[PDB]
Amino acid sequence: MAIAHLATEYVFSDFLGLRLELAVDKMVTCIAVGLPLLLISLAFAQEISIGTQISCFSPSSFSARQAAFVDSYCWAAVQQKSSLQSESGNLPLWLHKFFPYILLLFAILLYLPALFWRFSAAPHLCSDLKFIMEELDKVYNRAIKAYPIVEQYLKTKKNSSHLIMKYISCRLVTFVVILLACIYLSYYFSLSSLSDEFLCSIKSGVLKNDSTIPDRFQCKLIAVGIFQLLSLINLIVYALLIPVVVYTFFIPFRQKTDILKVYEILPTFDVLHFKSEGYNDLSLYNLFLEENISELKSYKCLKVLENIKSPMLLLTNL
Amino acid sequence: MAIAHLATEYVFSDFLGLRLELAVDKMVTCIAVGLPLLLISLAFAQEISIGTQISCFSPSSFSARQAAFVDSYCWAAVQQKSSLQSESGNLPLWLHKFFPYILLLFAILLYLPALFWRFSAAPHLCSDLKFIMEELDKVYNRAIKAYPIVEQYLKTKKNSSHLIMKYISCRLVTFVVILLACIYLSYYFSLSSLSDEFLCSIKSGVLKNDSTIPDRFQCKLIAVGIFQLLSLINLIVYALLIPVVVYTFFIPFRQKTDILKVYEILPTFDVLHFKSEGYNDLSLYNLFLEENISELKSYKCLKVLENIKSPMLLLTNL
Amino acid sequence: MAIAHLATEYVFSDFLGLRLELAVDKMVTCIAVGLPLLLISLAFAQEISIGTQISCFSPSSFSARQAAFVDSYCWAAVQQKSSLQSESGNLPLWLHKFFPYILLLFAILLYLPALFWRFSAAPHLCSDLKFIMEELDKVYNRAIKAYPIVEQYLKTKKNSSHLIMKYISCRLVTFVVILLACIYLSYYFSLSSLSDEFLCSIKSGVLKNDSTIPDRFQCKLIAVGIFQLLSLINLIVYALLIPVVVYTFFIPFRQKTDILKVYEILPTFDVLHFKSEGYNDLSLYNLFLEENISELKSYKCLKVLENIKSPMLLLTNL
Amino acid sequence: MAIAHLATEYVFSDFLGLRLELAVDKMVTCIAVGLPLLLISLAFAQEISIGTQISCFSPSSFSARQAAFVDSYCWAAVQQKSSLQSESGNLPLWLHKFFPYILLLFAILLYLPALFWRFSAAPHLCSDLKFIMEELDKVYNRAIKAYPIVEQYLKTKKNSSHLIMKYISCRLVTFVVILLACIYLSYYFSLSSLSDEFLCSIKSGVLKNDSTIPDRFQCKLIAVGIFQLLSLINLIVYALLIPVVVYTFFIPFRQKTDILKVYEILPTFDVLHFKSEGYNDLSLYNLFLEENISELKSYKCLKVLENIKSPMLLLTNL
Amino acid sequence: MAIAHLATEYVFSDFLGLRLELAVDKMVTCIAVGLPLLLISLAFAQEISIGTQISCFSPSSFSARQAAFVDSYCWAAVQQKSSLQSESGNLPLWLHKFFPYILLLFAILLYLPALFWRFSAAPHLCSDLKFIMEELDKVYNRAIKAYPIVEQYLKTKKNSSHLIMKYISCRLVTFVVILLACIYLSYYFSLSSLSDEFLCSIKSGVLKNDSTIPDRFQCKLIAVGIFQLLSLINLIVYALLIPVVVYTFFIPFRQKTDILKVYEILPTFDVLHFKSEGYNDLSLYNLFLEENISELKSYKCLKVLENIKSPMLLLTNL
Amino acid sequence: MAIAHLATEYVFSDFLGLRLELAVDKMVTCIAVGLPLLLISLAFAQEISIGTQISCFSPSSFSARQAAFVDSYCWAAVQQKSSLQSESGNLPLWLHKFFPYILLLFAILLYLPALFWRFSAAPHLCSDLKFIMEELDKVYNRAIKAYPIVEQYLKTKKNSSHLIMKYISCRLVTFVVILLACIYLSYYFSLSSLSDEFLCSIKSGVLKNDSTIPDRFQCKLIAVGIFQLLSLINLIVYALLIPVVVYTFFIPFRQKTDILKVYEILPTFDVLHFKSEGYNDLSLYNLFLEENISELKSYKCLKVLENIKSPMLLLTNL
Repeated sequence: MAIAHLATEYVFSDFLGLRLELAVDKMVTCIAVGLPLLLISLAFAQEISIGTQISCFSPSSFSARQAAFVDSYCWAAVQQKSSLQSESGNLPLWLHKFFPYILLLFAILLYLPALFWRFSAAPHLCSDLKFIMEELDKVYNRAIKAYPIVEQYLKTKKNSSHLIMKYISCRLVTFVVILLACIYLSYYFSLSSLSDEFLCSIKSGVLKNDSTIPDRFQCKLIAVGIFQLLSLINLIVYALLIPVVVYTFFIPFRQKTDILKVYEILPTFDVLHFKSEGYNDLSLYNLFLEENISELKSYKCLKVLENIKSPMLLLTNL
Repeated sequence: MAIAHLATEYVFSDFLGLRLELAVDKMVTCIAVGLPLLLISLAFAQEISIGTQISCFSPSSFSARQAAFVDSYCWAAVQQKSSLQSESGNLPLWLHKFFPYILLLFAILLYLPALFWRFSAAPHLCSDLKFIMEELDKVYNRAIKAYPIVEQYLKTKKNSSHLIMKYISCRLVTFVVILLACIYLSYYFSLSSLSDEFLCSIKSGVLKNDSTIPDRFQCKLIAVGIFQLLSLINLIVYALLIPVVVYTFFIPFRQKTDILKVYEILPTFDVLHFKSEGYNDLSLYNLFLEENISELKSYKCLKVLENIKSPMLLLTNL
Repeated sequence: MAIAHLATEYVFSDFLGLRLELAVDKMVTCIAVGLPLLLISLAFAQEISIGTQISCFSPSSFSARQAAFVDSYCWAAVQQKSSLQSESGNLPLWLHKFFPYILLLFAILLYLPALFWRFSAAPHLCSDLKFIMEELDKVYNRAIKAYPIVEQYLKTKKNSSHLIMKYISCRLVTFVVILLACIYLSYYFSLSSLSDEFLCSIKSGVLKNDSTIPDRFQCKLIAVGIFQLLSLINLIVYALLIPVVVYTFFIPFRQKTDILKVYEILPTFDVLHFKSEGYNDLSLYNLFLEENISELKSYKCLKVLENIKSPMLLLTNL
Repeated sequence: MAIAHLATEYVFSDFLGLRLELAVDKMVTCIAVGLPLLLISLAFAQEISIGTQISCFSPSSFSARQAAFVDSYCWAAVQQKSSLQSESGNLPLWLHKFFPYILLLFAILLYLPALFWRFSAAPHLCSDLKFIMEELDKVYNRAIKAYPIVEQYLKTKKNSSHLIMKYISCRLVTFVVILLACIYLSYYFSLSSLSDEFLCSIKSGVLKNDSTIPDRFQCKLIAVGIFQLLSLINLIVYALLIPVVVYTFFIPFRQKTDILKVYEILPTFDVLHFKSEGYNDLSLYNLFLEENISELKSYKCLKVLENIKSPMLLLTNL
Repeated sequence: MAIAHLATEYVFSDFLGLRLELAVDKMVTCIAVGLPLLLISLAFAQEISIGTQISCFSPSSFSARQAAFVDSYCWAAVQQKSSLQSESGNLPLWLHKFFPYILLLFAILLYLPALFWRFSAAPHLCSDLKFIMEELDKVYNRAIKAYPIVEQYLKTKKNSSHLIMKYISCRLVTFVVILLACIYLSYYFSLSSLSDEFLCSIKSGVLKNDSTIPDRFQCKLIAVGIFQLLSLINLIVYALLIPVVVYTFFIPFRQKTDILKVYEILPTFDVLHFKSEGYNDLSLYNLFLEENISELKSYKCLKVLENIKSPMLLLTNL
Repeated sequence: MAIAHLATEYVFSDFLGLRLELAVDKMVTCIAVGLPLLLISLAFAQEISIGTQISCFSPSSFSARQAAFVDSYCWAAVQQKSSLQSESGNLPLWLHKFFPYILLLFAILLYLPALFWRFSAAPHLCSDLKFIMEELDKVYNRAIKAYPIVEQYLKTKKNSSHLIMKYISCRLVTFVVILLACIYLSYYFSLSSLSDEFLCSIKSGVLKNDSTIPDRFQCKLIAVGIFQLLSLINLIVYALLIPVVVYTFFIPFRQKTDILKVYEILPTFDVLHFKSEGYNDLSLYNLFLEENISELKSYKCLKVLENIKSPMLLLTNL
């Protein structure tokens, strides 16, 4: 059932009016959090899962309940380091049982920069964006009429580094969580499929005395096959996310258009050579402004006017 | 249960006021994404699925749990390349277990151009469309009263190629995902039905020592019959999608009406011979404008007036 | 559970302010799509389904799992043309397993003309209807005050055939999907009930060697009884739909009232003898207008005034 | 679970601002459709259903799966006229398996007059009601100020018979569906309880050869006991509905108050002796108006004024 | 699960702006309908129900399916008067299986006066209440300024008996449904617990020939214990409802305050000695008015003014 | 699943603009009703419940169905006073099976004072509160401008005792329901854990004759362990509720601030020494007013002004 419902919520909706997240970063966030949550739900859903994550071959002499005991005992035994006879150590077997939680942990860890960003930065930036947009409308309205406060404020943001460091840390945490997940997933996929099989014994002391119980059961972790397939898919996507997040650091290269220069044409505007090669809060505003200025009617008119110029009658014809 | 609910959400709703997607392209997208999601849910739903995707004939000497072990072991074994004795190699058997995920992967891959289009193009175009529509209302209002800014802007769009390349790439990605899916589905349907049957052994070393376990179990993947039927249906539809997407490229042929010529009749309008045989952003606007201009009251009046003409009193009679 | 919920959504709601579909055609569409969706859900719902669609008599010597293997193997075998010993060929047995999907396919196929109509025609017609209604209110307001634009536009629609052909094709596709479904359902109901029983063997080569497995199992497709009952019900309804859709073609006979003649009484209106015996877009508008004009206050007053006449003081008394 | 949810939706809500259905007829409709839907859901709900609708005594020598085969085979056999040894013919056994669908069929058949009435009459009448109400407010406003259009229109409705025949047919269809359901339910309740027991054999030819299978199984349709109880309840209610629907025909006797006479007191009103002993559209309006006039402030004042009279200062004191 | 959800909908919500039901009568209705619905859902919910309503001790020689046949056969047998060997007649055994429906029947029967009251009285009274309230605001506004229409209207209501008889019958039906339910519940609780045990035989003729089947099974209706507890709880509550409904008849004693006398203080009001010891529609209005007048700002001011008096400056100070 | 959903509805929401309940009393109510509902749902939820509330050790010679009969028979037997051999009498065993209903009964009993308070007091008080608040705004507005009606009204409330007795009874009922629940819970927790084990026999007369059935089964009520833990938790909380409700009676001590004295500073206000050591309706208003006056802008200004004073220019500076 779930799969199509999962597509509606997780894929066709922003399940996570200003643009307080950059569309690429928001998509990166939405993809990065969304992919493991979807894959987790897809692994267990009955469209794939035959049943229990684990099963063991009991002796045929066992009652069905005795076999059920072996399965359930060994499920606990998988983590219990004493219990097992793994050919590759206990830790890979833990990782299989842990694996659905481990995907979720990485998903939540990636959500933490998003939740941190929402509280730490979004309303603070929202206050600035609203102020800046309204000053540009005054500049536009005063242009239609035919002091340098907002640019001197943003000049101070070119000196400032406080808010950009909030973004820098937010990006860095996101990158590291992905990178460690990629190495973990790489190891988890590198773990030989044979690890899905392991030997178990219920022969704790009371059962240990019983000669009728076999010295080992042999058992297979059916999900592990599915998990390895899922892990490779997630590794591919996250491996693509790594260079994208690296690109996010290239902020002055990301400042593709100096929209300020479109206003600079106005006599109500100033010589804002604001290519912030200084990695400062202005640079972060400039990227956010590049998206958020697109909201502005004044910007649209001026960009159109700039593009054609590339005026008083035309401005009045507006 | 689900089937009628599935029809409401997936078929009778846009589960994915300006028209920021072309109706055909949106329908193509909605069909292309919707069909596999529906077919996936239909395969597993209890109205079709007898039960587990897999079952094996144990010996009758096996306890029910021993048989359950064989089924679950072999489900993992299907991917485990060492385990099996397939008559056609391991890979077709992987594809059966993978198949419900593989449909979903193609569905999500087709959603990526849609999600890319929403972020990369829709608000950017929306800004242009709103500007252009409002300029046409000025042209209309100034006609009622009885400079060439928007046409000179759109003239620059006839020089521009940036936004059209966003559409070109969006279309191309969609086409390639379909095409590879069609070849995959063709192979998957071409795979002989006998592949649904495969031989399995639980005889890893501990069980390998046990002489009482048979050297093979024989097993059948019951979903594979349903999947082959579903695959053919999806292949037929997507094979119909391939020429439609090809037609989407024929943009100047898709520019069926020069709505600009309806405004060209006005003295407040200009000689816009704007058959963009140059594949440029203007051409993309022209298609989107052809749909979006239908919103305009002014367009409706002028088209009516043009159709009758095919005026000052009439314009005042409006 | 579902049945009463199904009644609320599918029967007591439009699960599919202008009237952009004709009430009869919309009801025809809603009935035609709704009936199979309801019947599908009713077949499987536990209020009717005993359990699995299929069961086989194993030997009593079989373990319960061995019997479960026979059922599940034979479910796949039903489509597998090699497997069976059907008394009436493989194809009828496919149709039983396919049958719930086949009803849904016809339902979706009938939805395609509806979805096509929504995109291809509804907003285009909506633009015309709004224009025409507003012109009639001007005619009414100008009557209260005491040029032929809309009638000359609609005169051109009497020349035009583009939009009517969209309706013609929409109706024709709907008719053909029903007709083929009726012939399919007729065959499916004509298929002798004995087809519900079929012989199966699990004796692929590994099992073929085993002498203990019987040469055949005998099996019954329990849903097939329910499906035949459902098929007859659906056939009856759709057989009633066939003449209704035929009647939809009789468009000039469907033009029961020349509402234009009610306006023709006005000196602000013209000699619209618009019985469109020419099957042209005007005729399609006339039917849609016949429903949609009922919205108009002016129409209501004029129809009342016409009916009484069957005036200046009365018009002022309004 | 469902029962209390069922009460909220089906009993405490109108699950089906003008009063476009008569309250009695709407209640009759809501009761008539609601009762079978509720009873169907109550029959199957686990608060009553032990399990499967059917069970058979296998031999104790049968495996549990062999017994499950007998149950499922015989469920299909119940409709299969060849299969059985019924003491009262095949048809009563069909009726038991069919019975939950048959209740639903009658429910939907009764919904058809409601759905027909909604489309065929409700908006047409709504247009008339709004017109008539607004004319009465003019009569009231013109009374406060201190031509016979609406009464001459309604006089023509006294000549007309078109809309009343829509109601007549709507009532007649509803009556006949109930009546046939009552006779069916009477027969179904009259069917002796022993019919719940029937003999079955799986001895189609392959099984027919097997001597170990018994010549008959004996089987009981557990729901049939519940269904007979439910059928009697539904029969009682519908038997009460029959005289109510008959009363609905007595339209001039249903015209309990000539509300027009309350307006007739006004000098802005006329001698409307409109006891429509002629069964004409006016009569149908009069009943609908009797409910719908209750909306009117003017009516309330005039009825109050009439009741006290049973005035200019008082009218001004309003 | 359900229990806390049941509390939210049934207990913490009005699951059934004027006060068109008296708060006590509405609470009586809500309690009376709500209690059985809650108790029904509580009986079956898995927090109480072990499983099936019925079970029988088969012979240990029976297969599990043979035992399942005995349970299911005997469930039908409970109503089948021929089948059983009850120590107290068949009818008590019917009542156990019927009992969950019987509670619901009483619940719906009590809802009928509520649904009848909603349609038969609530909008009719609503029209009167709105009129009366607005006349009192005129009296208040005309007091601030410093004919007897509404009191002469209500004087006629003191002559009238039509609407009070609607209430009288509504109350009487509610009382009788409760009373018969109480006697039924009293009998059902009085029925000795041993009735939960009953003897059954599957020995209809085919099974009757089989000597291996026992002459009786012994069976216990596990719900009957729960039902007897529930029945006593419901009996206690409804026994408390009986005197409350009796009190509802004491309408002139229920007319605790002559709110009219608070207005009688005004010179814009009259000598309304309206203790309606005549059981007439005025009396019913007086109770409804007593609640509904509490809405009025004017009433609040006058009651405050009366209470202090117990004025022109004060009225102006308002 | 439920637990986190339960937290959202029951813990993070008011599942039960004036403040018509005191925040402490509302929290007391919400806690008191909420705790048992949550604990009930937590007991049965599969995160805790192994399965059925009851199980018995059958002989190993019993078929699984025979064992299922023993469990289900004994579940009924627990209440049936004849059946058992309890070491501590029948009544403790009833209490275990009854216990989930008994918690709910206490929860609903505590809801009754809340539902009584909502109907009996909340709208009556709401009328008073709105009046009093608006009079204080007149006093404030008349202060800004620079008769004793509301204080003389509230003086009469100091004479009155009618509404306070509604609160007194509401509090008293709540206290008694808690107290009896605490004694019941104390007994239920005091009941020795061994009571969870009890002996049962199915040897009613038909089974009594059978020598193969054991003279006793031994059985354990698995929920009883969970219930005892839950009972102690609920007892602790309710034991804390007892002194809180006692404190609610200390109304003049609860009148922590004479907000009236803040207005008394005004020349538009009077010497309201309204420490209602007379337990009268004024006292109840004073507590409700203490919360509800916090709404008032005027109060906030005056309290601020009082706190600073602890003025005409300042009042104008407002």
